[PDB]
Amino acid sequence: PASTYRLQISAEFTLFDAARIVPYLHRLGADWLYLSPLLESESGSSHGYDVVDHSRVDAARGGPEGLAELSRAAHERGMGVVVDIVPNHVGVATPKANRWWWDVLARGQRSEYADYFDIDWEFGGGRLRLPVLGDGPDELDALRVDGDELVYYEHRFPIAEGTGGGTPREVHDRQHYELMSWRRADHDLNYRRFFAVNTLAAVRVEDPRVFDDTHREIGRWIAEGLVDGLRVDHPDGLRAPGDYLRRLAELAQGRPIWVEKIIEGDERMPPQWPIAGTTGYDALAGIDRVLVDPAGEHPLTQIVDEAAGSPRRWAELVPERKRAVARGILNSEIRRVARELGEVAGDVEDALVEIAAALSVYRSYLPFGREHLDEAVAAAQAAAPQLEADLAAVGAALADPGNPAALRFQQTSGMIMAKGVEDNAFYRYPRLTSLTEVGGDPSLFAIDAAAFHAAQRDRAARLPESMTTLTTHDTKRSEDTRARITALAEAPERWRRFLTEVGGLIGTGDRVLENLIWQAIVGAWPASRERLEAYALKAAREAGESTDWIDGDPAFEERLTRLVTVAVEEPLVHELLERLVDELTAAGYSNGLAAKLLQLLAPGTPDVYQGTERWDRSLVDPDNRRPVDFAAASELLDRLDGGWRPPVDETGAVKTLVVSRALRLRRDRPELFTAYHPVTARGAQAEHLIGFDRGGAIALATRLPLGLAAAGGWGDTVVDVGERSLRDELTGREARGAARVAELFADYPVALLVET
Repeated sequence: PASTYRLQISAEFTLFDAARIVPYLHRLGADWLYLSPLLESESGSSHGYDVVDHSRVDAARGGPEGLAELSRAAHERGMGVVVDIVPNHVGVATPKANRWWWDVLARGQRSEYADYFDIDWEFGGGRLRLPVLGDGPDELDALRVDGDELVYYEHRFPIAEGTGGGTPREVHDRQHYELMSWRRADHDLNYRRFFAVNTLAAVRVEDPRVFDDTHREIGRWIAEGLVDGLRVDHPDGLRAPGDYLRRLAELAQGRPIWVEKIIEGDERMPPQWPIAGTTGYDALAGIDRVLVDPAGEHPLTQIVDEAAGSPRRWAELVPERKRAVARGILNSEIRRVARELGEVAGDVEDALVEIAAALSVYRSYLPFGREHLDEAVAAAQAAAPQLEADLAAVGAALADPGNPAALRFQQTSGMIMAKGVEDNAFYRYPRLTSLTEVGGDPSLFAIDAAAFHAAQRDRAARLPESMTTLTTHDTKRSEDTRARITALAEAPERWRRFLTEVGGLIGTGDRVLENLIWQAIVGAWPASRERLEAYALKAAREAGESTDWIDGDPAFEERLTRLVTVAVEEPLVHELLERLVDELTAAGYSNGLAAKLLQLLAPGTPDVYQGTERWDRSLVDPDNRRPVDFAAASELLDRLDGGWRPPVDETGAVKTLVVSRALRLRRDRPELFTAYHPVTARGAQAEHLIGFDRGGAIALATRLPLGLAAAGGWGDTVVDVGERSLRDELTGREARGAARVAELFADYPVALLVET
């Protein structure tokens, strides 16, 4: 595909609703639709990752008739369809809705589905532990019997055959499941789950029986020509992702497969994987970092370190926070690997925690990635010399793929990375929160144009079909929120002054968190009090420093809610905020356009999240899944195609112009995309030009717009565009040879030159 356009399908936006906006998406220039998970999922699921019935398309989403209509609308226009599929786990929030899980609760190990799940029956004393009770004492007094079902408030469970008797507690003691406090999931869970979400139970898709049953309807989509590609959710939780992908590629009949897989730095995936590439976070990281002014690193870091009283060091934060999740909410997983190892040493658990903390990647794929494991063991031995011998012993066992503990550990270290780093350490390291993003290393503050270009060349050389992305349903902050936040690296003294002035009026007791919160408010502005308050509570709990998800601090949380209320409604704070936003608005627009144009023309397959053809100033899930006004966007595009040339403003029309012209170009004139050459400027402001030539199309953008403005604009600066005449797709303006950047960017901070 020339591009993909991601749609959140749900009961609020069904496959039939999607089919009705297919014409608009074709008009916009989208090539393939990228659909969220479609198999039958938990009633009311807005996301579809909690599958309950693999046999059919989810009825709330339109069912098989909806998929047939959507696929027909797209294919009759020459468009394609790639579907998000979820192989690792199923939804068990409502046990009755999941007939496989219900059967295991009713029959235990005699169930035909018992080995569809990953259950440590022996650790459970022969019972499957369900962490659904409240933490209060005497909680099973609420347990009642109703027919052949045990009931705990709204939860219902099967009473095994012939186990009915007298007293709910008595009946409960003979079941193949054991209801227990939700708190016991940290250490006593005996089934594999997705991260620490107890209502998502893993399925052993490495078993061909289970692959067949969970993929039969997906396979019908391929076989009957309804879908043209697949996106694999969370392959790093699978026991054998290489074998999984090999089986899927045959099921997909050689159609493209992308994997949601987080890359650390210059890590490479196993080359044998029959995939088109990733969903694009590795691309996101390079695009954001070429727009960060590297001179901001030290000042923005000092703002955090002074607020915190001791330096926030990413080299300390990552191992510490990974250690903490491995000893806390993910300890059940750690203990299970240690049971599988046996007493290969004392302190097996402690060795595992140290090795996971030191691991530099999400996971190995042994024998691939063995070097990452060896480095982690050596690093752990340096960090915990008292454990040197145990780390040696445990590391040697973890290095053998014929060792089941080694494979379970590969299924665990990525959970520890995601929950320790992305969902915790990120929120403790806010010197520039646009860099704390899925797939990013926030200690890598900026990259220069040369490094940016090398990143693009690498993708062109090894992953030419891989996705690039700037916003997804899982990003911490959407692309235009980050675009404005990134402008803070050009004005660190102005940011320090803002925090000082606004901090003279309101505060929470956590000045480090307030820096993170104010960046989000400034980047999302304007945003409702309700959205900002919801964001602030979530970010504070992710950080876990002044409140958390388990035992929060309500007094602190109300200081946080009040800070948000004051930002929106108190005259002086509100004015200080609006003034700063005004100062940063042009720069944020410039950065947003630069990121969007560079991403859409870069090597790979650009993905476009729903609605991001206009400004998207969303925050974290669920704020980045608000409903999209396709009608408004269609009208904007209609005016652009009517010849209207917009100013750069809050309507986002200039962004719809950039997105539509770039998508259409990639889709309808693919002969213009044959190579990748950096385009560098000459003159006083040359460093502010970032651009490249794909063959017959040149992407040109601005970086560091506040510095450019302060310097007086472009001045004498020129780009040599070639001995060829080219025309700007966004303005009609022509350029040949040495073109003044002040003319190329006379209307927009961005230009799309097409050879003539």
